[PDB]
Amino acid sequence: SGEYPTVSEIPVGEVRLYQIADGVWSHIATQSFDGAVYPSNGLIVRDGDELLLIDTAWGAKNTAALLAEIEKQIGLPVTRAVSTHFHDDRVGGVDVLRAAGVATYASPSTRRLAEVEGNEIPTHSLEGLSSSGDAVRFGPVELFYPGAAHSTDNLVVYVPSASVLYGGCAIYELSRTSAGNVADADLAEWPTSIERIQQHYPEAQFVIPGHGLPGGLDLLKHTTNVVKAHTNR
Ligand SMILES: [Zn+2]
Ligand SMILES: [Zn+2]
Ligand SMILES: [Zn+2]
Repeated sequence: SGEYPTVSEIPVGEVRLYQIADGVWSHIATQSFDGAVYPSNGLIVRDGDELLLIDTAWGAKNTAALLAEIEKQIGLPVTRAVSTHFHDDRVGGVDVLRAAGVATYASPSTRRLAEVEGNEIPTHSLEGLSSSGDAVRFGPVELFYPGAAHSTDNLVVYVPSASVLYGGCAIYELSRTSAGNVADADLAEWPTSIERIQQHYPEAQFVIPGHGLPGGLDLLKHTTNVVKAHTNR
């Protein structure tokens, strides 16, 4: 609760946690590219007496700090992590997680793409997500493959107990009014994929983008608007 952490509050290589609801936090880290600093969010979901992590904190150093920060602020073991797509902001740091005894998971689609890209590859495979609209339970969350959007493999994560939808990088914060990196995106399918998310999680109360400030379900329509504008450039 209180003010959501921004790059302001986060020195290079450090991580802040933010409690969204009982037993649900986001993690916020920063990375430089092209002379600008960007924030990046992931999720932490309490799983009985242990923790499920969604996404790395974008690199080995940040990910080591994330674990130290969890160890300091929450004090429960991270037993499993899921990466929501193959790019380095989601899997960069997987080796760090693995060395700390976290079981790292991604879909076969993400694992294959990470391999092709020369990125870190989560060890464990998540079955049953290969077709658009597929959902699978994973402890205290549901994993959902809405179809291609920011990437062909992107997953979204819902915490049914707290009504928290984590859209990852397929969903943009309201402040982002122009598309980010779309090299790997399927612009043609992105709005349909968003429509699947909307139809599957109409009860979501909190929506967390890959980057920047949380909001509500309006972030889905906002993303659609931004992607369509880019499509029509
Ligand atoms: Zn990406
Ligand atoms: Zn294992
Ligand atoms: Zn991202």
